Amino acid sequence: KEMPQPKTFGELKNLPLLNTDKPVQALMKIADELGEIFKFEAPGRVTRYLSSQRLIKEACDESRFDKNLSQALKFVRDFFGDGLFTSWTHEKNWKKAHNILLPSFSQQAMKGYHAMMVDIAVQLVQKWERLNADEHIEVPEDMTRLTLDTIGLCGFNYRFNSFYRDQPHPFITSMVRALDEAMNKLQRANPDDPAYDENKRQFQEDIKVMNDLVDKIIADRKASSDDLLTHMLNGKDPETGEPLDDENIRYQIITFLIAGHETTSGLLSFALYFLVKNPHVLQKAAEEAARVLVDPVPSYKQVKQLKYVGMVLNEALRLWPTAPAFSLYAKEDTVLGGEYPLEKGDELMVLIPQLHRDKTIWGDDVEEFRPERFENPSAIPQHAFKPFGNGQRACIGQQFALHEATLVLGMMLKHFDFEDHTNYELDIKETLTLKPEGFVVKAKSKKIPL
Ligand code: HEM
Ligand SMILES: COc1ccc2nc(SCc3ncc(C)c(OC)c3C)[nH]c2c1
Repeated sequence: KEMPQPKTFGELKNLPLLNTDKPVQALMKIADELGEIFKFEAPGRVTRYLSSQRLIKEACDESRFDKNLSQALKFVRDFFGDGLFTSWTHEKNWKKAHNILLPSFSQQAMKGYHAMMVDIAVQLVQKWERLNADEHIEVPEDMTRLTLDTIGLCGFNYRFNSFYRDQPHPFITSMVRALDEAMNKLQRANPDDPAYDENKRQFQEDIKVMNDLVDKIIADRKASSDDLLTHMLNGKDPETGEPLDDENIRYQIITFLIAGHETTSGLLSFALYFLVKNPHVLQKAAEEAARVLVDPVPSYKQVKQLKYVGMVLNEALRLWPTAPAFSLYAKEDTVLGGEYPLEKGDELMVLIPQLHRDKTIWGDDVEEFRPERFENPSAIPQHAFKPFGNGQRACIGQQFALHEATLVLGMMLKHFDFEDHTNYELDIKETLTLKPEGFVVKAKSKKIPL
């Protein structure tokens, strides 16, 4: 078969389709129109967007495809370097860092982050307890305060003190600007037009703000633990026998500060969004929180007891996976789905929100928010639900994000009643990652001591 392709713009081919503030949502609409696979061409570049579990299960075969750096990721390497997220699988620094840092996400490590997660979660509950009547909550803004602080504290013993700030923290402002610019770059026909001279200048200055903070974390540690930073500076890879060098460690820190919070903020924001729009689901989740979380602060074992809350989060990730795409390349010539020949090196994009809407897997009601879908996660076929990516290049922090989200959402649901007082219309902001923009609620305290 010859694969479908969306509308073209003469010599720019499909490039102008990306000239939009919401390019993943645009791609999703193209998928609904064209089906499980389409070609996307730009001047000098081609990739193939996959949306069906039928093809994606083959894309996920690590003997045939490896992680690719999409254009997006190539632009973000400018500050992420050969950190775990933007390193090729075959770069020496990938497996070394993987091996050195995986022990920071062991069960014992997770247990040892619990207390610090609680520290930040108590700060969020308190801010909300302390609002006056009729004040409201800027949801994704507060979720970012919580998630950035949580990775700062758990990972690096560093306090961003975001709940002591009325604006976003400076690190968040430059992060968002840098991600925005990477996203806007995707559509640029002539990236070296001098019209983009200012864009590049703002980009470097934002890279600088982020690296200045990295330098401080490193200085604090040299001046003061058993956390992610301890492993970065001290662990040896059992294979090579070598530790990470200084340059790579700096890339790891920036990588973990961003990947370690942005997408978790998004998940909590989408999860609160879907709860307030599904009052019976909210009540069922609130019932579990009350039942389970009997003590003044949650225990580790208690968070693991929050099954329905877990289900809520996975259902939020099904509809709006907050890192919505990952990319693969063909390790050798190969045929996808018995119908689409690929040559070695050809690129694929997995369009995760469309995968998550495959009616052959999920049934006809794919737009409904139904956490019950996840009542037995075993039931889900392989490669049908991939919000944390694939194989050895899957999310290292999956358990950390989920533990944090589950803890926080559990506390919110124990401690407050929520009101969607504006009848908020979902508006999804893209910064490569996804998050609701302008989402606000009011929270009425249930006056349960903390
Ligand atoms: C809901 C929250 C999260 C989502 C949806 C998410 C998603 C993802 C995805 C889709 C990938 C694979 C990317 C690719 O194939 O190009 C990935 C990788 C990664 N994630 Fe996460 N992530 C989340 C939370 C976190 C957290 C909390 C951390 C850190 C504690 C983190 C650290 C990383 C790292 C370092 C990688 C690269 C791993 C490797 O290739 O060795 N993630 N993530
Ligand atoms: C058209 O090209 C695109 C567009 C949007 C995209 N969004 C993505 S999601 C890429 C991504 N995944 C996971 C994490 C943890 C992460 O850290 C901030 C990022 C930037 N890739 C894209 C590629």
